[PDB]
Amino acid sequence: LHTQVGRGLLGAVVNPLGEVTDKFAVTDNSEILYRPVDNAPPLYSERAAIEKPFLTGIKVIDSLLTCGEGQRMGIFASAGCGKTFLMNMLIEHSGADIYVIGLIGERGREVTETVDYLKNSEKKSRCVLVYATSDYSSVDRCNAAYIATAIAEFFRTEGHKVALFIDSLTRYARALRDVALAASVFDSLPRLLERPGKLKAGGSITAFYTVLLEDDDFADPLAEEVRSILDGHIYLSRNLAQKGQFPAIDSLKSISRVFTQVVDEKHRIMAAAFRELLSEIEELRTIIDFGEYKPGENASQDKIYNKISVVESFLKQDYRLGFTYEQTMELIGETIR
Repeated sequence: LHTQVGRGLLGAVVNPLGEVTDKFAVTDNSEILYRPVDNAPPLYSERAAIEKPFLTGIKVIDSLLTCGEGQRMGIFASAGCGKTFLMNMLIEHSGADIYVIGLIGERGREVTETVDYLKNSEKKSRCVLVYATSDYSSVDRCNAAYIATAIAEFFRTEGHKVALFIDSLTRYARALRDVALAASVFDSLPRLLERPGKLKAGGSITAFYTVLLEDDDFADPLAEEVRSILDGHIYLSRNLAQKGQFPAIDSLKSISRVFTQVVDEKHRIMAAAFRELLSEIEELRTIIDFGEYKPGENASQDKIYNKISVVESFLKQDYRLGFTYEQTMELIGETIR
């Protein structure tokens, strides 16, 4: 019912029972307090409208899928699509005050991977990790997502800009199913997913939920439902990954529904002009695969063809590099000229 919260948890790895099991960092603060894990969602009059962008340092996100402070974003991907590396980039290149990571994973390796990453991360002293392996019960796996959320909710009350990561919603929903077997999956899923947001009287929780996909990016009832509740979704396509494009974000099938609210007019114009260029490039790729493209026949197709290298270089991003908003808008400008 209750877990420990506070700045004393910064740098600590917390198990599904609320105790500190490991540390990836030591902090100056020893503040430890207790709040209930089943907190009520914010009332509608207590939430602030999402108007400020949540900068991620990833070019394709910040330019075409701009997140907002208080937004809940879904990340849809199959295995081997760089989901974890995109998570690391969001932690490493964004500018949040505090990062709270909740692993509803399976094997102890996956937990140690993030612990080893955090131990060499620059955001080390601002991160809290909550984990739940496959060895833990279905109740403990569910409580992990709740403990991580309650920890994030305290830092928001203190006024901090918090970024919450739940990996994954799929395994949380599975554990939540077996919970009800003993007695939307109940639904108890929207309760967890409507707790983030920016509060008028405090800070914000910008939440990223991962949803696992099967095969050719197949969205089972799990993925379609979650897609409807959140304020947008980033989708990592398996085919962009095998082509060597990282991050494997298919921007044409991804969206941030608060995009028009968090960027100005000149940004919106550039983003629309670039998305049209992406649509033109995909229309040429299928013409090329059909053997119907020969240079010099269509001046419009030739102009689009010579833009592929410029567009591909903008989309790709080394996971160790982060870009400012101004750099992104400057790069997106040179691409559509």
